[PDB]
Amino acid sequence: SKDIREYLASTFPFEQQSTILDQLKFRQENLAELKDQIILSLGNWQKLLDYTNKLDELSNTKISPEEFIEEIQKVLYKVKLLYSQFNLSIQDFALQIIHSKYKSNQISQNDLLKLITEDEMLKILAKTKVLTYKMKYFDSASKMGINKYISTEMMDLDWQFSHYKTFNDALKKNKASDSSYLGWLTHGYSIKYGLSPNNERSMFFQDGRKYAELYAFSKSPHRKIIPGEHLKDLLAKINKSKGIFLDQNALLDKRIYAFHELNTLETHFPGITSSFTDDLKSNYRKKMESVSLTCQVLQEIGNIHRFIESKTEYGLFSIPKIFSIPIDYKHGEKENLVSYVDFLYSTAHERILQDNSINQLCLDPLQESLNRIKSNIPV
Amino acid sequence: YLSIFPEDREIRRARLIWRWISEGFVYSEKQDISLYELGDSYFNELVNRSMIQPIGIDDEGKVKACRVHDMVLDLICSLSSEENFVTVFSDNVVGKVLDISRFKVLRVLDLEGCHVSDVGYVGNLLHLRYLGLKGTHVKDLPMEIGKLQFLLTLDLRGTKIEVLPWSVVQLRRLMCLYVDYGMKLPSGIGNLTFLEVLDDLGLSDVDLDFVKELGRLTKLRVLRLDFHGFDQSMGKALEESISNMYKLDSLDVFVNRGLINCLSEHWVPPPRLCRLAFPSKRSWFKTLPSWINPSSLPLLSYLDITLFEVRSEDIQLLGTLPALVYLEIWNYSVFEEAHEVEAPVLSSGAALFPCATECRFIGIGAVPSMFPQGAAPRLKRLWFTFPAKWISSENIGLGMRHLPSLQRVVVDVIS
Repeated sequence: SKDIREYLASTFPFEQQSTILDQLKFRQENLAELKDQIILSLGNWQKLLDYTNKLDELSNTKISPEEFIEEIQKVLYKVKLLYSQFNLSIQDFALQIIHSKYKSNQISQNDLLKLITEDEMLKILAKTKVLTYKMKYFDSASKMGINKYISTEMMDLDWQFSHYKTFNDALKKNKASDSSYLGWLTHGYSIKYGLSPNNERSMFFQDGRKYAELYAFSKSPHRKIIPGEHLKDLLAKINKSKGIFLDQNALLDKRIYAFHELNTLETHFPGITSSFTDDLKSNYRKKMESVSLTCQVLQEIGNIHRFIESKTEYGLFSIPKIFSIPIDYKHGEKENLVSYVDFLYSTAHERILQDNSINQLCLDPLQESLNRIKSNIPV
Repeated sequence: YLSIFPEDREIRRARLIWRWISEGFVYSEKQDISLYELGDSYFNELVNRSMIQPIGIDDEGKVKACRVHDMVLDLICSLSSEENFVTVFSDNVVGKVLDISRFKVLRVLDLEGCHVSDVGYVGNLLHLRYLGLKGTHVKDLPMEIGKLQFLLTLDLRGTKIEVLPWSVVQLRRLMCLYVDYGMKLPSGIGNLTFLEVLDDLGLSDVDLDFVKELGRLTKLRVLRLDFHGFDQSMGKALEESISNMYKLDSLDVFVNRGLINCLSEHWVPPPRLCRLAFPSKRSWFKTLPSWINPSSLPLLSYLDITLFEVRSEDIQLLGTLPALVYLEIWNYSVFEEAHEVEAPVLSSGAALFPCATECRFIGIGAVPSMFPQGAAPRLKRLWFTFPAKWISSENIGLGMRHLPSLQRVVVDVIS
């Protein structure tokens, strides 16, 4: 129990993230280091440097809350669209600043909620989350074959993306509907920017009237019994995706894609896919829980493999050079990585069902990941 | 004509009405009507004669779609199949086998719902009238579409085209422009003097003169819009632009999380209005707009208004409308803000709801006893909110004085 729980509380990673078993200098250095590679491309590349200096002086200096919101929205509203990659990091660090000190309550949360509820900020953060993820973790995850096991709801748990935890949870505590709104937005952006590559147009997201219908259902749940037009279609598509998910011989790609949107639309608008008869007959909820635990654990092996291979692939501007992870082996690694992986597998295997149509989604990826990860820890 | 449609699948009435016009069963010599109203009416007696049955209600206050009876399909086939009578119905054989440009003259083209994008050859046919591409996965359309002087329809819902070419302004004749809101219209829209219905016009980050050009388009009956980027006095232009044309029969303005700086308190609406919808429930009017009076717009059959607060006299004023067949009034204060569910008090009047079958006071503290002496003579449906603490001094009653066939309530947690 504590044999590894103590170890995960001591090393450099695994603290910023939450494990299914259950720092100011670090980002200050990255802030300082951001301005180095900017000047090397001066040979149109000056506005980014101006923005970087503005953000650096904004974060480092002390500003009264009555002016900080204006300062942070001035820079954030200006950015619109190798050059492109440097631009995304400009706003990713920009809206990290809000969460950076809100945890210290340098800004009243009432003003923070007032800022976020603006239609611009919601879309901006929903877009920048998927862009930041695809910029860094997608390349590493593509090699392992865990590319299809990247879930929008599950992105907040990675250590880098810890500055969406507050933006979602505090918002949910204070303003219920906007949390589901930005969840819908972020999954729409994820499905549009290649995180879920599909040829057909998405029928659940990137459409204002769909969200309006979902919200109208949310506030008056007795609409599901006798819904009007434009909600027959949404329920029919839910049923079609559920049937695709529950299939046995269906292709893995499109089945996982259907599961992802089904999980999003059921988590953020609860009681939309819950059928009393069919779900009980086909063990719907248990299968969803099994697949969700499978996705969590797959992200866990992904992080473990990235850490073991690093001993930069966490991502550009992710971890600074001084605070990097050295290649040298350590005494505790042998006694605390194999056991950690084994306990993760044991915990996963105890509350995941087995079936002819589920073993390919829960058991088979777990065994494949175990085989891949047990043959490279010494090397 | 429906024999072209397959055996077992729903049929939308809008496509039938448009294609009948396009190929030529609709000709009006009166020049007092726009040959769209009569087409819809024609479909109305067609469904009236019990030959076809209705299914659903679309966003035009009419039947969404229909389905022909199975014993009538073979009947119409036997009547008019062997005699002389192109489209793709969920078939992938198109393109790789059949050649479309080979046909020298053809009246209508409809290939919606397919997964093929090879349309760049529209200049080979000129007698074409209907051009529908709903959900055909078409990336782009040819630049020389303007050659088709004869044109009535242009269907582009659910496609990947991101901007229309400017060579559609030259179209001397055009009736319906089914545009998705995401893609931007070309400028100079005012030259489309014969435009008849305009659906889901994307309207944001647009200069004022384009808005002014709309009012030259004096032939509308439905006008579905939205806006996200000019929440300022720019919309004051379209405020009076909508006032110029006098043939409105439906209208709705989608807009999210903001006060409606679109419709003014001193405005003259078209003398005819039926739908006047507001699909987005996150928006609100400051109060009940002053232009809703028994004097003007006395022909509403649909309200669907969300507003920040429902005053005690708001429902009193709403009850004075002559027809008001359907009524759905929301209460933004109760749901999105911590405000008590106040109970309305309708006292004056005698009839107060001549023909109001549907009434959906979502979030309103309306009570069945609050209607005095049959305030709603028919009221087939009713929704309201009833906090549990209201059990004192004969609040509810529910006298059943007005034969409410069904009726659904919402419970409240407190007390």
